[PDB]
Amino acid sequence: GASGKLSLTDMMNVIDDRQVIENANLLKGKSSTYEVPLPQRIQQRHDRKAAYEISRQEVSKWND
Amino acid sequence: GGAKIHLWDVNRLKPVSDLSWGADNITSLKFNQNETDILASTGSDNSIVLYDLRTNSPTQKIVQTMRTNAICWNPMEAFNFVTANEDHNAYYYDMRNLSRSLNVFKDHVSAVMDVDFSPTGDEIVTGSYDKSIRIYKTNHGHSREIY
Amino acid sequence: KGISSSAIPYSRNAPAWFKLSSESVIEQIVKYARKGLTPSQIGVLLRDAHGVTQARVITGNKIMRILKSNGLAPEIPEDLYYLIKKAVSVRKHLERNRKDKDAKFRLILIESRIHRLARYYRTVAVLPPNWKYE
Amino acid sequence: KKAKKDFYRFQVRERKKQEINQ
Amino acid sequence: SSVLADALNAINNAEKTGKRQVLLRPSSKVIIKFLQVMQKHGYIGEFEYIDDHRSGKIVVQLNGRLNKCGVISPRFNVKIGDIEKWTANLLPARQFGYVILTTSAGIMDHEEARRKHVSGKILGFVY
Amino acid sequence: LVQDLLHPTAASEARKHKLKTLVQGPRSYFLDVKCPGCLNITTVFSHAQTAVTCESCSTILCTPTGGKAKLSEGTSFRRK
Amino acid sequence: GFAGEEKDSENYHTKVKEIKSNKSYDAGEILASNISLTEFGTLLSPVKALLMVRINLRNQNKLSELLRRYLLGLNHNSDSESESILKFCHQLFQESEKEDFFLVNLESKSYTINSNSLLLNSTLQKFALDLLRNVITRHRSFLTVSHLEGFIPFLRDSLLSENEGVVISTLRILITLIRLDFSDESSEIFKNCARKVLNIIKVSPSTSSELCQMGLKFLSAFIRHTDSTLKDTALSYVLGRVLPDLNEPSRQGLAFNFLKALVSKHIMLPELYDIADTTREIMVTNHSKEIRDVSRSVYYQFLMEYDQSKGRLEKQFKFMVDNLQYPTESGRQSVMELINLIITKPALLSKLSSSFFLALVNVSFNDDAPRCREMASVLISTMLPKLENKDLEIVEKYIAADNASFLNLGLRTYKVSIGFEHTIELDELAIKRIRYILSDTSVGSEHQWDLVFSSYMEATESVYKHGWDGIITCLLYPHSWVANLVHQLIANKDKLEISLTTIATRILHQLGAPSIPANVSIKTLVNISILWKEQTGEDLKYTTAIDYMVTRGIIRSDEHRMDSFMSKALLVQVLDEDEVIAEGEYLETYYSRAVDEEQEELLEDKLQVSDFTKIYTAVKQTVLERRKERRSADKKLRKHARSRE
Amino acid sequence: AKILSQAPTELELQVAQAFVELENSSPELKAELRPLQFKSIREIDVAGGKKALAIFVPVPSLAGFHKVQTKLTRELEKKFQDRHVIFLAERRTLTAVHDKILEDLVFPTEIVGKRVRYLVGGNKIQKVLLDSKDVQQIDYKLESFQAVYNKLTGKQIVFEIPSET
RNA sequence: UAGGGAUCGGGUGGUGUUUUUUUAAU
RNA sequence: GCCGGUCCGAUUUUCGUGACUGGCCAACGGGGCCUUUCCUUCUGG
Ligand SMILES: [Zn+2]
Repeated sequence: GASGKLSLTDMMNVIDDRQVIENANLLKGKSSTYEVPLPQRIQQRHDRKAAYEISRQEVSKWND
Repeated sequence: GGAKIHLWDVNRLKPVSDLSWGADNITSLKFNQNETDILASTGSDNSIVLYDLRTNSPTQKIVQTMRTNAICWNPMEAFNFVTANEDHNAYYYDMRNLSRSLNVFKDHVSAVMDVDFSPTGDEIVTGSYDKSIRIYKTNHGHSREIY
Repeated sequence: KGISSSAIPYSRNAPAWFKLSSESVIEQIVKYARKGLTPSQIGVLLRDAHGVTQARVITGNKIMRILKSNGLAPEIPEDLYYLIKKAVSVRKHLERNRKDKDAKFRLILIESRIHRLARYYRTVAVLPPNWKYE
Repeated sequence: KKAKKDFYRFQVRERKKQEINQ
Repeated sequence: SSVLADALNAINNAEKTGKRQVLLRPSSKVIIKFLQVMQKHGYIGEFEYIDDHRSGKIVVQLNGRLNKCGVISPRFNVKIGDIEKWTANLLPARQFGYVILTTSAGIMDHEEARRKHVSGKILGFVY
Repeated sequence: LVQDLLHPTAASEARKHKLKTLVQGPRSYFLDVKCPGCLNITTVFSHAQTAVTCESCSTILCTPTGGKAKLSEGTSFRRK
Repeated sequence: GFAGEEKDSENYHTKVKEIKSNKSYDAGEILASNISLTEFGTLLSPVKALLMVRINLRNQNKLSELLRRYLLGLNHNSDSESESILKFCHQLFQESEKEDFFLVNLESKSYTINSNSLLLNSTLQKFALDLLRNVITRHRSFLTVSHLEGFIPFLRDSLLSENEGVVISTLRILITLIRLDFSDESSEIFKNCARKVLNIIKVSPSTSSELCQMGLKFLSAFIRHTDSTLKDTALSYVLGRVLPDLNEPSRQGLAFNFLKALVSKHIMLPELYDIADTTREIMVTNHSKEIRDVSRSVYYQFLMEYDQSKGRLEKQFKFMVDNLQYPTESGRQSVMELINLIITKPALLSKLSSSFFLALVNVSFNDDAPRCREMASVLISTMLPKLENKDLEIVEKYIAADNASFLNLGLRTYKVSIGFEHTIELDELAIKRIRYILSDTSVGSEHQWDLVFSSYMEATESVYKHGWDGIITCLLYPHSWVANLVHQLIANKDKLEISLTTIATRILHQLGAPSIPANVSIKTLVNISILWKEQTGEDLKYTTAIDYMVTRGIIRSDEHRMDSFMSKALLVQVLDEDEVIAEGEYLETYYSRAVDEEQEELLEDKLQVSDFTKIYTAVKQTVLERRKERRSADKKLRKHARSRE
Repeated sequence: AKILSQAPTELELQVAQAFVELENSSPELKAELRPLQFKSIREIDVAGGKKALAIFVPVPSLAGFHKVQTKLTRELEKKFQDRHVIFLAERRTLTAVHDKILEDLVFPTEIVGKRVRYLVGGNKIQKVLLDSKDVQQIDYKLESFQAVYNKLTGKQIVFEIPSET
């Protein structure tokens, strides 16, 4: 609860301040992913764009 | 179609699915004649929408300059349709490239109230808001003749 | 007849490229009023001095009520005073040379158009009645 | 630029006050 | 003039000409509820009240079904035992067409007026 | 010739009069001008109706005309 | 009818009584009208009399709401809890399942055929729903085999009717009845309706409908409670069907219950991995309450109960590790609870606890503290669970890895090998000596410059709360008390040090100057009053009274009034500082008036002190009046109205 | 810190901390946000999953919130992510309050059309439609706008932009 | 009942010749 | 409706039921409270 800001961006820096194999454990825990979803109409617009792509891919069977 | 398009089957009293873009009414619909799981519709936002029941979702939407009255698919191309709207010319769209109406049949004087393809796949019947019907061929773009 | 008028837009708020406060406009319009300028001239000099649309949009109310609130009210309204000024000017010109029969016609018309508005102002009672153009 | 010598209540009070004084 | 009479004259002579979408500039909520009940009877299509602050305009996408609308400029009291006389004097038949009256719910036609068992004054007829 | 009497083409609404459209509105824009004497900025109406003058150095900005007012040949403007 | 249409109409407004409360009517009414002989029939009969003619979906849905009110009334009722009216549920089942040449004619409009040749089926569907909800409310009383063995043919008949509302009730009833045991007839019925719900998933092109969702709950019940499961490939198909529906809402509780059901029931499927990935991303990134919770439940159940390999077991772990850096406050809370479950129930803990403590320290250094307190609790659980080696590497990282390094070491020592803790405390005492030195003096100089860092200071205050080393730290803490949060922590530490362990006069002078030039201010006032009551004793008491006189903003004023009312030989060693209370004889003014009246509630010496204070105030007023009369200003005495207005 | 202190809670103290942390990042807010004045903020669930926080301003100071809207929205949008922040004023009437909280709900400005169309069944539908400005940003938060306006007055209002979308 | 061309007065936009450029104008 | 728990029996996990518990979620309704902010104008004495 005692929240001092400290202006620090030191995740990898706090990992890289010791002896060997601690950086090996820190590399063993490293993904850096899973961003935030977009709002509802933009997610709907993008997946109905994808639906349009697969529907044109479907009727290109009938194209010949 | 109504306030928004609904999809029923005859084993339920309630609508199975609801498939609009936004809260906008839909004047007419039509299914295919083959590749049956997709369909098209027209709403009074002057808009043509397509839908695909395999993805169970709308899929594309164009907006013309006047309201489309009646759409009709081709029973031999399966990806072409005609579109009859209040400006006095029945457009003829290709589905998988909806940027260009690949034909426009341009002989009436009033609103183009309905169109349909013949099942031979090349003649268009149309019937206008003015007291006349016309028959077109697909490959020309003007009127063959008139009743 | 013909139409030629302003077209006040659909929005009803300060147009958001505004970079100026609200009471500063009030200070500007009471400054021009203490300079002695008529409300329509306040409106055009406020359209062009700093980018307001008009005072009913940018401030809380119109310039007539804000000048009555700041204590610089006019004793007679704008159109009444301007028709009186036009009437006395054309009367002075006709008394300079009485042969101007078109000015006689226009003086009769301005007298009619000012007695119509005087009838409206007396029947709404915003000037004190007995006021009947001298 | 083109102010009026009339038409305001406080200005016509000043004018009638000048006429009352001298 | 009378805004309701001029509005109904606008859609009447536009139908007589044979257009489809009719603009109708001076609008009011009486005209809104008027042609709302006539679109309940399906005598026009849908319509739209574009709202600008001064008066609001009306655009109606009528199809073909009107032949004469209109109003009656003396809006007098009409009893329940007199709307049958007024239908016989205004319309070409009994059930062919309607006549809408202003009443204590307000823009009912004469079928709904005899259903709800109220009445009032006559403001317009449509058939 | 034959258009929808609802929302028409934007080219058509910019074509016709500012009173005859559906929702009437302005076609005059407010523009900010850089006073070339002392390089500050001030706002000015398009159809300016008055010779507006800078507050720093009251040289001139736009001589009024019937329609748009002519900016006075040293001034640099931007629409806003 | 007419009153209902006038109520639901728009153009009737101006009343409070026309909001109508129309269904608590019957909710209260059938608590008394449940004679269940005739009057319930007179409930049901005009519903049929209005239902035979015509209806809309409007009147249909409000009628279904009314019958829902009837059913909650019967569950709230206590007249039928033993089998007397199951006769009537059976009764409702049994009641559900040339010539005109002279004839004159007016009224040319014909009869619309739509009246009842369906709508009898509408009656059948809706009081079938009513009676099946009646049976599902009598499940609250009893579940007797021989009283609804005679019901189960009507139940399978109404299931095979498929008119949506009866299916919604009958799938719930079979969910409750799957715990029981009828005969081979029930074995056939249960396998038949399992095939039925597989058929409705096959035909309904969405599983985010209420029927498909509740049917998925029924498939969960059929998996959980039977002797005979069926069709590995078909359950693989229905799970591949539910898989892409996981994103968009109205799918949540029932399908996730089905997920939890079969992942508990242990079957190995290739599609469970895909739904595990999507439900992990849902658990982190969801935005609705408790849906992230139930997805965390099913993801933890899969991640523990099932058998992955080294690649998945590494990648999901680092997914959690960097999912800790998610920007929300609640998805972070859910991944904190996931690490909490992993911690509470290891060799994987030995492999992961170092980087877990590092990432939870980064989450402590992250945003606004509702995640940092949870990170502190999780790190406390991890450090308590660590055996030796994780704590050794953690102490190495706290002693090696500026201001963030010092704060991390201080918080690590505050959480948790007492000899290694003593060596770390020696390093911390060196850091606290190098930190708490002249920074408080420069801070007091800044306060004097006002009324003419602190991260290491709060870390040292926390470390002194954690731990003649105590004497040297008490001198350093007295120096540190000698910005507002730092002074608050220092006043708490000074009270604790004076409790645990002139010099006390100098500490009282520093505390009085700190309180002069909020809850910690109240605690400091309590500590100063305790020090003065425990008390150059008379000189220190006189200096305390003079400091109270110079004190008597709003918080310190209320504390000064409370200290004066608590401090005041009744008046011999008391008559020193009643002049401020005599001078005190807008909410701060109200609190000061209440405290002044309380102090005046709390004899001859009192009249003497009152006379002395009134005479001193009268002499001051006389001196001010004489100075005004000899120096005679009005602008400064009148401009307060223009400043306030 | 600088809120009205009649009923504080955690998220409004967090966004006041976001304000004073913008004050800690000092060299642009040259005492302009010192006349800030809240009345109440409130989170509201929408149909898009996420939430919209409505911050109220007592409206002699809605013109005080003048050039600070864009910068503080892009500050607290990276600070307290995935919400939607909207300022509103508050108080023959109350339709004026409705469309005034609409006009200050969308933006400081930029609504250009109110349309209402009436279908043949009886369903009214009321569209409001913006003009053309910053559409590539305002397209994201369009469902939250109609969601919170429906939550704040019960009127069913659908938002639209005169473009292809 | 509706449509089109031309002209006069005003305004907007275009972009060629008449025009011209540090005297003002437009 | 979701979930955790005191239990009985099997267990050194987990399930059957009967009790009983709380943490929370939606639908109902009941009692208040805030939307008459704190400050100026009645028909007559
Ligand atoms: Zn300049």
